[PDB]
Order: sequence, then C-alpha cells, then structure tokens
Amino acid sequence: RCCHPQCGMAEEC
Amino acid sequence: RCCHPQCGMAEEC
Amino acid sequence: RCCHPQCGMAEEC
Amino acid sequence: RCCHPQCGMAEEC
Amino acid sequence: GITGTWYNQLGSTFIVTAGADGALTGTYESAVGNAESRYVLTGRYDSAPATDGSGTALGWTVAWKNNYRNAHSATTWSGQYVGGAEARINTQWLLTSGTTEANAWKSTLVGHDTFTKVK
Amino acid sequence: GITGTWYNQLGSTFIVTAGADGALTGTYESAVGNAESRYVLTGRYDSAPATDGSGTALGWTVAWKNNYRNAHSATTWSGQYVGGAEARINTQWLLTSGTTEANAWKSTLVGHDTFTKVK
Amino acid sequence: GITGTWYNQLGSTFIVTAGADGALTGTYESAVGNAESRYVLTGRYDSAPATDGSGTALGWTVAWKNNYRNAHSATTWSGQYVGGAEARINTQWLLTSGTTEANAWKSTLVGHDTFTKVK
Amino acid sequence: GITGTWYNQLGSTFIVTAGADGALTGTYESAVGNAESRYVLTGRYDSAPATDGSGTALGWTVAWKNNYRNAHSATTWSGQYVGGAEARINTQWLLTSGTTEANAWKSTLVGHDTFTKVK
Repeated sequence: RCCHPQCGMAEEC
Repeated sequence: RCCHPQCGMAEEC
Repeated sequence: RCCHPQCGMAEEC
Repeated sequence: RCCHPQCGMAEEC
Repeated sequence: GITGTWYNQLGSTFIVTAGADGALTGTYESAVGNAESRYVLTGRYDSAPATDGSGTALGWTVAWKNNYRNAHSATTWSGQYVGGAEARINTQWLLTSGTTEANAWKSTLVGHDTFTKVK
Repeated sequence: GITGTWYNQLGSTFIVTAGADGALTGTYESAVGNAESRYVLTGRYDSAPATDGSGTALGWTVAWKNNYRNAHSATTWSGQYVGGAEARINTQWLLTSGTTEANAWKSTLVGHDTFTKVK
Repeated sequence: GITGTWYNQLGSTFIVTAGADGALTGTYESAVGNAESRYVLTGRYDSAPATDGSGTALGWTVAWKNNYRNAHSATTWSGQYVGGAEARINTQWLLTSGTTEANAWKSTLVGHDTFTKVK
Repeated sequence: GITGTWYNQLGSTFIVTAGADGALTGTYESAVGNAESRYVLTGRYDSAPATDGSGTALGWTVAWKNNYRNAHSATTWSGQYVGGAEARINTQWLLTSGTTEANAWKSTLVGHDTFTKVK
C-alpha cells in the first residue's frame, strides 16, 4: 500500500 | 492556563 | 497542465 | 521591532 | 453522519449541521458551553464522497469574535470525516491573528485536532 | 474593504461579500469563470478589527464539488486582510483530499496565496 | 534523554544520537530495518532547554535518497521532546517533492508524527 | 548551484555548502552577521535530482541557540532549489518553541521564505 519511504515502505512498488 | 478561545477558554484572563 | 480547481483549472483533464 | 532570530534580529530586546 | 456534537482532545465542543447542499453550519464552544464561549462556525464538505472507503473531505472556519469577546484571529480546520462505530474527524488547522506588517511573519499557528462523538 | 473581486497569482478569481455579522459568502472560480469552474465559498472574518494598524483576521473554505465536477477535496485559507492603496489578503492554505486510511498520511497539502484587487 | 531508538505510529524507526553541541545525527528506517530502507538524518536541538517544565525544541531533515533508491523529496520534522516515564517527541512535518514550476503549488505535504520509545 | 550565500526577504543571510553526499552545512545569520546573530544549520538535499526540469528537494534545521543567546526554539525549512539566471530556493517553514504541556497546542508557527542569490 505504501509506495514512499516515509510511510515505512519496505519493497519498491 | 488557557487564554484563547481555541484551547477551551471559559473565563477571561 | 493543471488538473485541479485549485491551480485554476478550466478544461477537464 | 524583531525580537527573534527568525525575523532578522540583530539587537537584543 | 456528520451532523451532531463532536469533541476534541483539548476540551472543546463542536456542534454542526451538514446540509444536503454541502454546507456546514454550527457553533464552536468550550466544554462548559457558556454563552461567552460560543462562536459561529461555517464550512463546506463533499456531499458526494467516493464509495471506495475514502473519507469525506471538509473544512470550516471560526472567527474568534462573538457578542461578548474578540480575540482578533480566525482558525480554519481542514480534514476528513471517517464514519463507522468509531467515527471521527481528523483535521489540521491554521490559526491566524491580526498583526502589524512587522509581526506578519509570526501571524500563523499550525496544529491538528481529532474530533470524536464521545468525550 | 473586503467585499469585491480578488485575484491570486495562480489565475483564480475570488468574489466575496463581507456581512456586518462577520460572514463571508461568495464564489471561487477560474480566470475565465465558466459555470463548471465555479464553486461556493463560505467563511468568517473579524468584523471589529483592532485600530493599531493590525490586519483583519479571516478564513474561508471551498469544497471542490459543484453541479458538474467533484475533486473529493476541500481547501481552507487562513490569513488576514490589509487595506490601503495596495490592499491584499495574505493567506496560507490547507488542501485535504478524501483518502483511504492507508493514504491518510499524505492527504493534506499546504501552501500560500496572496490576493490582490488588480490582476 | 533524546539519544536512542524512537518509533512513530506509521511503522517507522528513528535512531538518533544527540551531541553535546546541539547536533542530531542518525538514521531513519522502516520497521524491518533493511538496508534499502535506511536514510541519513541530520538535525539540531536546544542543548540547554528551560527548566520550568517546558519541552526541548528540535528538528531534523531526511532527504529520501540513499545508495539504493531516490524518491526526489525531503521531509523536515519540527517539534519538541518531552521527557519522563512516557517520553515522546511530538512533531509536525513538511514533505516537499522536486516538481516542475507548474506543479510547485502541490509540492508540499503537511502532517504530524508522535514518536515514543516503545512500539 | 546550492553552495553559496542566499538572502531571504526578511533580512536574513544563509551561507551553505552542499556536499556530494547530500549534506547541507553552514550558518544562518542576520543581515549584519555579528557573532551573536550566527547560528549553525544542518540539512540534506537530493544529490541526484530528476532531469525533467524538476526542482531539487531539500531541507534544513536551525536550533536558535548559540554561545550567546537561546530562544528555546528551532525552525525547519522544507522546499526546493530551482536553478537558472534567477535561481531561488522556495520554502515553507515550521518554527517550534519549547513549551509546557498546557501551551503545546500553540507551540508551532508556519510560514514561507524565498531565498535568492541577490539581495
């Protein structure tokens, strides 16, 4: 769901 | 403690 | 270029 | 007039 | 779902009526609700939000002057309403005070409020 | 001094009427101003500002929905009116979009607009 | 009291060292802490706060680029540290993305984060 | 294009060095620049910005304490650098003061600064 480092992104979208 | 309407002011300071 | 009312949109995108 | 570093204060108030 | 009484974490009460036309009208007051602490509020909201589970965008303004007091300032709240068992209105606000040109740089405060239907 | 037509630096036109009660009512539209680009605006202002040369605090909201389009968002402008030969309304705004819970963290944009009586 | 590991409500981890000179240095990463999700952070804080029970003002910046990824944006957090059994850092942040001139008006997001020493 | 001296419209001078690693280091001072008006600044920027004509995201922090004065506050600037004949850094900032828990709601001011290479 998260695709930006700030929301805790782990894997790239 | 609160002297502005926004912080819930009841009585004037 | 603008697709939101805020930036002055006139023509729909 | 300015008493905080932000507004360019030079002389202390 | 928006019409009704709302409470924030600072001890303030928000009573509002959401019109079919997208209008928000009501009163912003202290927890006590005394006459001198009541202020008129007016705003707008999305009367036809998305149905994909998204919140409902809205915003309102309160100028801090009534028939008893005047704080020469106004606050605007911008946010969204989320329905459900634990409905809430999540907002961020801007409080601007009337200032001289020299003090204009520090005329606006920013913050956030979460309103719920229960105290 | 507030009632009238205002222009920002982004091609938008603000038409407003300031009531004696502190109410702000009007329309926010594009440079052209076609029916599909007009939105209702409502707000409040300090109807009895200080007389020490301070500005007049005010704020208003526009929900981006009309009878033709819906952007599922709302913007609130907070600022102050400064009179004179070069009258202006200096504001900071918050634009919130209706989002899912997962995207709530990136639901609000912040910016600033300066409105003048001349284009 | 500031040096150590902090956690926000979005699933992010903040590891920082507060220098005697007012410097803040560390890493901002995902809950997992994988190498591709770690970013350098730098900031400043009041190394001699008031003793009247007030918080400690601070701020830091993280540009969203590391040796593996680049999101062409940067976030700054501004807030204060409050010590005690339930210590926390209350902040408000601004996330700016590199944009063209035409999209500059929507280049900045605003929000708030509360960091605690416990998940 | 970032390294160098910058001036805002409030009489402040920003001297900074942009490292190849994405680091921003320097000093923030008044128009004059006396020892008592100089403060340390630290930040980060996108060292590999897009090449589609987008700006360069950046941010920095200044804690308002030096060896002579302490305002128990810190400001963070978030924005982007735009090159060219008329190079500029457009920012929005947040100034947080250390406060008691009771005054935490009014601890943060928001504003905007535009920096240029010429006074």
